[PDB]
Amino acid sequence: VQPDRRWFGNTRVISQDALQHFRSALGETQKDTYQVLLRRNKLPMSLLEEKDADESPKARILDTESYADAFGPKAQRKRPRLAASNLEDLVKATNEDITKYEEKQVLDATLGGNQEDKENGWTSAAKEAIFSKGQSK
Amino acid sequence: MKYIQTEQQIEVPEGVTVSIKSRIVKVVGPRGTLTKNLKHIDVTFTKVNNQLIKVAVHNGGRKHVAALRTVKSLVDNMITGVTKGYKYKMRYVYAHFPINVNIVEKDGAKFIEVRNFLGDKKIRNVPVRDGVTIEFSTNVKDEIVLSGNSVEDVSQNAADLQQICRVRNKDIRKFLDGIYVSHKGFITEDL
Amino acid sequence: AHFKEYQVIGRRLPTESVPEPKLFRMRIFASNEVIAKSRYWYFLQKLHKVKKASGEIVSINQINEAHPTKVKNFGVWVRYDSRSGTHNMYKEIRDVSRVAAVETLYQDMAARHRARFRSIHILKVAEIEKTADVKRQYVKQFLTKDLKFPLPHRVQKSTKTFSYKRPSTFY
Amino acid sequence: AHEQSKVKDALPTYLLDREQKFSVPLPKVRGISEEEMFKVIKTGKSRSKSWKRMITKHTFVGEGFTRRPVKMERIIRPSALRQKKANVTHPELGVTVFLPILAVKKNPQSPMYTQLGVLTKGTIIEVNVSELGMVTAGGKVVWGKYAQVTNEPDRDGCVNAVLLV
Amino acid sequence: MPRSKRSKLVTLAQTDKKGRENKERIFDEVREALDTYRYVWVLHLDDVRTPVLQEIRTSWAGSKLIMGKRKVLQKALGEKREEEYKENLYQLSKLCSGVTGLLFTDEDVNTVKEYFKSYVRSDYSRPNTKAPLTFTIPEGIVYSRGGQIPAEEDVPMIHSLEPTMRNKFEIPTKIKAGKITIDSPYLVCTEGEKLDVRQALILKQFGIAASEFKVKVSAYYDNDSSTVESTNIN
Amino acid sequence: NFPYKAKILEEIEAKKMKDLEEREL
RNA sequence: AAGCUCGUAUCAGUUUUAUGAGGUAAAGCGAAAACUUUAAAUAUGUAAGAAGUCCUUGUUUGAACGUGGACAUUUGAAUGAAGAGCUUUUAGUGGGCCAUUUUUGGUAAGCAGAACUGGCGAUGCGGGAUGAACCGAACGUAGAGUUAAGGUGCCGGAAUACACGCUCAUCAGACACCACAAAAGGUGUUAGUUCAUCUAGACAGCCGGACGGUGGCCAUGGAAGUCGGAAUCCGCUAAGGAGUGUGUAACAACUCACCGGCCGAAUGAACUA
RNA sequence: GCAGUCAAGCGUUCAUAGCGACAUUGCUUUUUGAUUCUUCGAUGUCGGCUCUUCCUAUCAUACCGAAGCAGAAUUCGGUAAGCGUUGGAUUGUUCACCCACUAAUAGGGAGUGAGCUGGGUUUAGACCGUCGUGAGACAGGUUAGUUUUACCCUACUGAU
Repeated sequence: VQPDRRWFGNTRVISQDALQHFRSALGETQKDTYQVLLRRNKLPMSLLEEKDADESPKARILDTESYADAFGPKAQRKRPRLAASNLEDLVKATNEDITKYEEKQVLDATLGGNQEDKENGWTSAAKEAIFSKGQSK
Repeated sequence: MKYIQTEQQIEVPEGVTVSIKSRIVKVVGPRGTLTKNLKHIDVTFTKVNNQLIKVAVHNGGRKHVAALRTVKSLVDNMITGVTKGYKYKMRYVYAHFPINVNIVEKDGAKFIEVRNFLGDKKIRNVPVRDGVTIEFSTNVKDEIVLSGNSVEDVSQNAADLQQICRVRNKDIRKFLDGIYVSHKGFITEDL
Repeated sequence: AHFKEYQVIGRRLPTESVPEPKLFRMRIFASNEVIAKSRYWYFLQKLHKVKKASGEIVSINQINEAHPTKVKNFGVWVRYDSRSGTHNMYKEIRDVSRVAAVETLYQDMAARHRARFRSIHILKVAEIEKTADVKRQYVKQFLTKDLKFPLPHRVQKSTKTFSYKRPSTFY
Repeated sequence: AHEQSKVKDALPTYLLDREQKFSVPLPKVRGISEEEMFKVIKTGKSRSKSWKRMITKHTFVGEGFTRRPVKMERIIRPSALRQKKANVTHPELGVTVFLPILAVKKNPQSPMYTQLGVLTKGTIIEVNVSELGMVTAGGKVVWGKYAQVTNEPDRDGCVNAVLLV
Repeated sequence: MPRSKRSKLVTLAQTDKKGRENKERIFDEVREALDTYRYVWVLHLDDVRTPVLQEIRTSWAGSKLIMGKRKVLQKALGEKREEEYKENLYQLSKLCSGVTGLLFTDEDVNTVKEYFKSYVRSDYSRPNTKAPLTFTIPEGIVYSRGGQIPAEEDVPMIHSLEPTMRNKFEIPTKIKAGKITIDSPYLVCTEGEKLDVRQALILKQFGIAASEFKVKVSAYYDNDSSTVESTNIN
Repeated sequence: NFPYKAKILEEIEAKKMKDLEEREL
């Protein structure tokens, strides 16, 4: 590989106006099903994307408390986070979560058989291999 | 470094006299007589003055010289056994099923019988060796005592007794039942 | 062979405007006079720049032991160019002559180091005059007073094939 | 550490209390024969026609590919050996990133294997760099750096590379 | 041994061995004291508690008390007739036996011969030394002091020390719930009898200081007079 | 580990005492 | 081979002498390693007398070519030996394997293409249990003697020789070796090397001390040296960590690290073989 | 694997000429068990009935050891090859899968191309596709298609 001033140098590059031009066109375009794509244009896409969510990811608890301190013999965790406000709000926050559970059993009864066959003490039959076909590698 | 000659001293109290032809060894004294064969061991025995006997290795390597020291120890034990005697106390703790220990003699053969260990129908039998005597202690609970002139006989017999009552497939921490050597000492004493 | 100690002097060559160079004496241990001369040149090249063609032996002479009746304690210094980098060694040998001590050394060194005559280089043999300069333990063993010991289980050298006695190792 | 404990760059506030010639770095790589790399594929009921060749070494193919008809094809680059993204690293900094490949520009051992796009060891490739965030003086911001591949991606599936900085 | 040896028990504590440089410091001190302070004593104290020694040493700040090795202090005073710092000074050093215990001062004799006669403190009985006491342990549940109190004061013993009681202190025990029990009353000791090593440790364990410590001293030296005196006090 | 060590320093000193002087004068 | 046109003091897989070259650097000192002179074989080339030397002075003072004269064998280093080239010509053969030594390019690891010298092919025989290339070895037929390499418990000719050491392998080793699995793991044994400690008593044991500010600060249901986080200081000392571990819900008690008494002389640690 | 980081050591002697073990950081795609329906060119033959034996790198049975091992059941490890290791469905293919029994359905070697076969060797017939101006051949695909020993020596099994 013959040494050269080419390489180390930057090949492609993009204009800071042209990013501002291309970021808008995500907002504009508009697909049309009678149209169809032949070529794409080489574009640095990771810059142009990232659009505005309104929610954020969850916080990283592992950094603050490891695991060994979260539970163990080592275990530096006397009180819960965040924990409840008041014992009115706790007892409010139980009684709906009881009835929400009591719902799901009455629902998943009517979805069902599967347990009652196990109590009766018998299994459902083998699914036939033809119903695969196909599928297959 | 191959030492040219090395020696030990065996000291004899007045109660006992000890007699050696070849490497056969006899000790005689008040409690009784013990005999031991050391022909394998390959050392020289010399008498200087009744109260002291010297054993030596000539031109011995390191392994050989190690054996020389144990010979002193083996001969001393016979001397302590013949005058002082050896006494072993065993105690047999049980949670829920009382362990019944009796001596029964079958055809003169003298056996220790353990019954109902951890609620087992099986009877375990251990034979008492020659020159060891088994008694159960007055004014103590759960004590069995093994006493005889020979150290190896008493100790080996006591170890057999505990191994016979080993627990199997139950966690040691939860189940504490068995027989153990509470104390090792001399018959005599008071010392 | 069985060894012989040798004085070896050798003086370089004379050249124009260099009359009488210094002479250089060594005490070589070797089998014969031929090997002692070849030994002498091998030592001399390490110490300074010389060769066999550039110089000459003056006077090879044997050195016999002064008192080969009397039992002496020797203490030989050795080094040897192996394996790996070189290192020194000090063994003490109890022997009657110097040449016998160096014989018993080379057999001891050939066992323990897998190393030849050409490898090993003797620095200096020294008689030890007074005892309790003897630092080693196995030589200090035999210097104790009124020394007695038995023969070491006496093995019997068998002359015959068949023997009628049932041989007693005696003792 | 007992013996050590017995005896006795600069960043801002918001960055501390944290943690993390023109020689190419591989000139002269081992030469590859043309008979290795190109496995022969024979065709017919009597397997008796040869002519098809399969590139066994790894390949960057394109953005835009499509195979060609089986009768017209010859130089087969199979789809398991078609890398899209390489694993580029920086001599400065000390951070790798998994970056998409944009082209293959210089391939040692002949101008064939550039044109098929065969990655090998030694090959120099256009990398999309936008996760690193390099900016030329001029203020333009950069997304095309040449990088040299450091390993033999036959012998393990990952294509590693070093940026030519 | 080339090989097959005892490996020594390595562990990583803070404090390190003193060696020679500390042993010099005492030799330097003792020879510095003798010229300064006028009267010299040598106290046998074969056992002491440290907070007894702190009470002895605080009760006169100016008057010096230097402990250390016998074979330092023999060397510092002088073993032989020739090698010694002052005259007739070996004569005191020959007599000593147990744990010295060496004192310098600039003070009156009739204070000091009174002081260590009048001084006495409570302490443990210790091995090889008869003590005027006797304890049978009460024969249900054992308690921490072990029948030197009304039991409803004292807490029961900690199960963790029952393996020590079984093995080392020998006394036959078993435990019922947490609490340590014996069926029949075990005697430890009797009055006018020499104590075996373990019979002390039982009295230490239950914590019975019922034997008098008092320091004692034979010899006495004076720098200006340059002569030794030996006096019998216990 | 040697008996007669402290000679040989004085031998090397006394041998070098020549090689200091006899080069110069 | 058929030959005959030389059998001349000429030839040589060689050394030495003189001179040339890589100038590696080891001598060596400069005038303040930078010199710039010079030395040992390591290796490749040239040269070392019969038309050979010198005097005289022609051709176009010197230089290259010459005219005419006088000068023989220690005749121009060593050692070897006579077998070199012709003119015609005419049989067979024209790619290949192994190792060694230089050298250029090389990685999973082999190795690749050049140069030379050996060995085999056409070649038996002794040894390596057996074997294209390994150790020895000048093939007519016999006899005697002495050896090579290799061997000497028995098979098997020849010491169950002599001497000094080392090694025990619950399937040692008797070796391909100047490698590979290889770098290390072992409370297996022996010999070394370099530091320490020690009759101001070491190493190992037991016995005694191991304390005061203090239950140091925050932490918390409770943490008193020992669930944790930050510091880790002062005092009295012979010595005693704001504590090495076991242990209590917390303390307690035991332990060590460090002093000390008893005992009495050598011992410890890390490396090399 | 690539690029580093610490450093017990090698490098003739040697800290900082270059190497360098054991540790260790970088992503190969979201930290809340969501799905993640990703199946992406094996250009070479194996697969199965019958029957024997061997290895251990142990799936089950035997005896041990260690785990918050209370039992009960299980996991991990040690010695161990004495003795077992199955029944079926599936070729729009099965280099696999599933469900059922079971103490358990461990992994291999010598296989059983002359003991017998099914795919593939594999020729003559034929059709469809692709390519070729064509004869034809192949990116294919589909269908039809005679090799038949022992009486010899040995081995093995029984018999004089």
